[PDB]
Amino acid sequence: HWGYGKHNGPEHWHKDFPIAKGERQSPVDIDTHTAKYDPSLKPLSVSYDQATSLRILNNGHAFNVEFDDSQDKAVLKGGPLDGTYRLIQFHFHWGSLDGQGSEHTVDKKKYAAELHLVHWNTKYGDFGKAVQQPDGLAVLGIFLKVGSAKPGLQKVVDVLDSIKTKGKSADFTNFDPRGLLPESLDYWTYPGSLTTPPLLECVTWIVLKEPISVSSEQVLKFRKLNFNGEGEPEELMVDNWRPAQPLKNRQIKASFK
Ligand SMILES: Cc1ncc(-c2ccc(S(N)(=O)=O)cc2)o1
Ligand SMILES: Cc1ncc(-c2ccc(S(N)(=O)=O)cc2)o1
Ligand SMILES: [Zn+2]
Repeated sequence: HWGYGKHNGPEHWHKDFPIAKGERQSPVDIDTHTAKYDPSLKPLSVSYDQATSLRILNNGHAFNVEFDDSQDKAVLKGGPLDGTYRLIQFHFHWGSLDGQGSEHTVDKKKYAAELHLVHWNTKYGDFGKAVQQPDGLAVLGIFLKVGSAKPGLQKVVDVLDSIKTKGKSADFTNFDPRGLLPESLDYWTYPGSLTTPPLLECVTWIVLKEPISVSSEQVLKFRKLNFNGEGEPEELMVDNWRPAQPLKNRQIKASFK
């Protein structure tokens, strides 16, 4: 029953998920001047050449593009990470207006949307086991600003009408997530959590400094999705973002000077 409405939104989540008030919650504001350059941080290794997308699902909170993660086909390594993390899905969070929608903020700036590429640590064998571990997941976060279209996003945009409502899915094969990346892989990193219930504190966050540009028409199509199921009153899927949470006893590290 959690969601993003007045009656079930982020302010309510702690009542069923007490970890909502925990010590390593996400997202956070990235204060660029306080983040420390860490020269020991390695370049990120994004290896998506063998990615196998399978399906796109409206889950009532966002839409997930799901991948075959039964083998090491699309993996994230390097950066702050030890070992190999397999891509399981990506999704976005976005706003009702271009001035909001991102979960992380940068010097309090909100972007129009934020892409999360979710990966799990292969030493734990599957995703369900990984979320129970402090180093179980690595989520690569990428900001979206509104400007020029992102050509690699269009195949995603164009299928959304077929998954308008909660529980709908569609075949979504041969999608290359490399088309969603910016040019630079400079990043900030910090230990955090899932940003939706169950809010588990299992994520190494890697947030790219360079946003990608998407067109107004592209993001408008995100906003035509529904939180509700088919044959239910229409509630537009917008503002599905959690606001910044207290940093507490954490340091944000930068890969770049
Ligand atoms: C009107 C209404 N019926 C049930 C709920 C509700 C249930 C769980 C949550 S929570 N704590 O999971 O966010 C928030 C609200 O609201
Ligand atoms: C129970 C469950 N299965 C998958 C997830 C989940 C995955 C990523 C994120 S996020 N927004 O932190 O990338 C939030 C929740 O929740
Ligand atoms: Zn997310």
